[PDB]
Amino acid sequence: AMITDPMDLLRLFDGVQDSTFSLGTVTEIAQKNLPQYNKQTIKNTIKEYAIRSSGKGDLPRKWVIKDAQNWENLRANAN
Repeated sequence: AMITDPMDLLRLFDGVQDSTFSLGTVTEIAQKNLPQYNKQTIKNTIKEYAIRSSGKGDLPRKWVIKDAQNWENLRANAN
């Protein structure tokens, strides 16, 4: 079960991208902006579309939305 509404995904991506936090924390922050969804749905959605860079730098360890093409498509529809 995942977030499915484009506008909601756009809100999720914006707060996930470049975040330096744990999954539990990024999830809880997101649930405040998206109060209708449960944590497991938000986690599922983050683990589907995002990835946590290991730095390995020196590093900030951060969240990246993987498919920049997709993010672009559904950023186009809303506008």
